[PDB]
Amino acid sequence: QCNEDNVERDIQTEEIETREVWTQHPGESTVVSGGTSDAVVMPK
Amino acid sequence: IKDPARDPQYAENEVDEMRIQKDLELEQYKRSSSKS
Repeated sequence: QCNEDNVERDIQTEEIETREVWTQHPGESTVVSGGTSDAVVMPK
Repeated sequence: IKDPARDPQYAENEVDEMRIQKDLELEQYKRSSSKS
């Protein structure tokens, strides 16, 4: 048999991880956020 | 005897700030909601 072997292969690329993000130039202190300890006040 | 009154003592800014600190720290420790 001339075709002594016929090696099959499967190939799969990986996926790309993406996220949705907000931004806005005019606004509040927290510009954008992804879609109660309050220890933040204590230092002042 | 613990004398929490602290009567034979005086200060104006030290005691005012201490009162402020007491309240702010006590509330902060409650908010931590520790399960301990």
